[PDB]
Amino acid sequence: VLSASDKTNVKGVFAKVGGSAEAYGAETLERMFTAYPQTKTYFPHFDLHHGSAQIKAHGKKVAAALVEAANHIDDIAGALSKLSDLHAQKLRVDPVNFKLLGHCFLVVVAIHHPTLLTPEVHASLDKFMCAVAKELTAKYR
Amino acid sequence: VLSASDKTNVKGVFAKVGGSAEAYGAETLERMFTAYPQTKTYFPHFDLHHGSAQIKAHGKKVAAALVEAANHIDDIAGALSKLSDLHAQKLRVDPVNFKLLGHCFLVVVAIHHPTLLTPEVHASLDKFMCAVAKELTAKYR
Amino acid sequence: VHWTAEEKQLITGLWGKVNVAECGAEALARLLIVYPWTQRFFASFGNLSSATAITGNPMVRAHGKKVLTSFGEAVKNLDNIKATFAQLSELHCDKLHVDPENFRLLGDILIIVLAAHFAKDFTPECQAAWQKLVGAVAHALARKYH
Amino acid sequence: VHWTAEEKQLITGLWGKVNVAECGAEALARLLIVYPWTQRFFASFGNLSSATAITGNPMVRAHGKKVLTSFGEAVKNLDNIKATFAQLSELHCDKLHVDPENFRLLGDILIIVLAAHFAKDFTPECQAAWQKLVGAVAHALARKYH
Ligand code: HEM
Ligand code: HEM
Ligand code: HEM
Ligand code: HEM
Repeated sequence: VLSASDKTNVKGVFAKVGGSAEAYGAETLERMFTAYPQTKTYFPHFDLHHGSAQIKAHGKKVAAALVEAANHIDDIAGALSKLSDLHAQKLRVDPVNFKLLGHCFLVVVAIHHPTLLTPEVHASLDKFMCAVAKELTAKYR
Repeated sequence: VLSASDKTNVKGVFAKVGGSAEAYGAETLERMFTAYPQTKTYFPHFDLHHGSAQIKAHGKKVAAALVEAANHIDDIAGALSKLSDLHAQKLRVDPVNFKLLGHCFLVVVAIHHPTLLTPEVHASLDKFMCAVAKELTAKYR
Repeated sequence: VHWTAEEKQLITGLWGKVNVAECGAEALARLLIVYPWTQRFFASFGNLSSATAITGNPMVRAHGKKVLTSFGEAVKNLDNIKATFAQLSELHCDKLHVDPENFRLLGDILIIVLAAHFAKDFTPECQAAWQKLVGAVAHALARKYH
Repeated sequence: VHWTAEEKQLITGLWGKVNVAECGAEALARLLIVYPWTQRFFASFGNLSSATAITGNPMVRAHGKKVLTSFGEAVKNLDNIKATFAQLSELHCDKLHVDPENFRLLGDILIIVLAAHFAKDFTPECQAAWQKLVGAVAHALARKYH
């Protein structure tokens, strides 16, 4: 789980992210649909075109959810309860797609905040997004 | 994490395992060193010969630890505290070796208790051994 | 994969007593229930709401035979697995897009059905023989990715 | 892996501004600290107790260049990666026995060092171009497993 110092880091970036998390939300999503096009399968109902307001809108929601989880960081589970079910019972997203998503967010925070993304913070934000990944898939294991 | 019904299952086998868990402990270990010989690297100090009292002794300890975790199943973390550090700080066992170990235990419980290993229990005992795996590697993430 | 003789013996001989209809169905059923995100791919099989509904579902129980039959085919041309699955590569890679991890999962599960079925006759070296086969088969599906 | 032209351009052109000494060291340093079970393999590098000790360790910082240099070599013969790493396959598979997952981890990490380094110039399609390369290189190491 999260260390007391992990959380220092996790939160820090998210503030150093701030309200910018609308654009990062999309940028990560687009990076997923480009670098990992087999992810496109899950949004057949979307216009998966660059900039498409769908991926932009969906973007905000995604970061916003992370924003919300790194605030209730002592209780990520309950902060993402409603999503855990959707992502496992309706959607059935393969566990491995979560690895990919986190990866692209780290790429996003690196590009925009490289003088913050130090190995120690690299670790923490992985460890965070691993446990964000885990609780969204609780209906598998 | 573990469901209240998961635990019904987890515990059940372990009783239906019982004191037999000395021999199962070895059988799983040997199945790891045969089916996955790249695991042998971690015990260069051992005689990794079939039946070798080393792998037999080490066997008991391993199951015994699982035995103990599925008893303190509400608090596996603290039940395996002392091992988490050893397996990450001295030993540095690759996370993927844990997948393999659990797999061979399931093979072991299947061979010996197939009319107990029903898909539902297959699930539960995976989910258990996943969270046994997780807390032993807490110093990574 | 450089095969051993005892491995071919072990694979073909344990393959002997395999009832692919059951094993195959049970193998898929276990894939469907233990890793339930796999059911996404069989939305065309209909009722998979419950463990009970999955484990007698004619399509699961029918498809299960199909997939295991296919495993058999590898057991015949062990040295030529690359091409036995070549096409079902495109099926699983270009059309269906299943993440290759699933091929091990369904292959790890297979090892358990085998184990419950043949009990002590499933020795650790047999288990290891079948471990390679399954590992070989999943590369052969995967082959058409990278 | 059927390469695209824009991909080769993207790979070779971003490879242009790469300083392998730094990137390589930083890349390994991040592998050593983020996935600390990798340090097991570099017990011969001495002091890796702390994140601080790892990120200036001459051997890490020296070895880091070595490994990235090797990445470069792929960037040259992109169509011939299978054989560029053929030998370092045996190194990593028969001698060292590193689980191939690590090759992606160290390859996933590489993508992040690249990203922090070249900022907006690291567009999602570039990221994707480099994603394949890294994915290709890890198969090429792995090739001598199954
Ligand atoms: C940390 C990881 C993730 C977070 C924080 C996240 C967040 C969200 C949120 C907040 C929603 C609700 C949007 C709505 O109300 O419609 C959602 C929906 C969704 N997510 Fe994710 N998600 C994550 C991972 C994934 C991954 C890996 C996939 C892979 C395909 C995925 C696919 C979807 C889909 C398909 C929807 C439904 C949207 C629709 O069809 O309208 N998510 N996600
Ligand atoms: C559920 C998984 C596991 C359990 C319950 C478990 C249990 C144990 C226990 C109880 C010990 C202490 C024995 C002692 O006091 O010396 C131990 C030690 C050890 N375990 Fe594990 N273990 C697990 C997974 C692994 C894996 C995957 C490896 C892979 C190589 C591993 C390698 C070792 C080693 C090398 C030792 C030290 C023994 C020695 O050198 O004397 N363990 N394990
Ligand atoms: C690991 C070994 C596997 C083998 C040997 C295998 C083999 C096959 C075979 C022989 C077919 C039938 C093709 C036909 O009837 O023309 C098939 C269909 C299919 N397989 Fe697989 N498969 C494997 C793993 C997987 C996995 C892991 C998934 C998904 C998670 C998957 C999804 C499918 C789907 C969706 C179909 C089509 C179902 C249908 O016809 O309605 N397979 N597979
Ligand atoms: C993914 C791409 C990787 C590449 C391209 C790569 C490449 C190389 C190269 C070029 C060498 C130097 C051989 C020599 O100097 O003669 C080397 C050495 C080594 N690599 Fe890797 N490597 C990779 C991943 C890994 C990973 C993931 C691990 C361990 C987790 C690993 C462990 C080692 C070790 C232990 C050595 C020997 C260190 C020494 O010389 O003291 N490598 N690698």
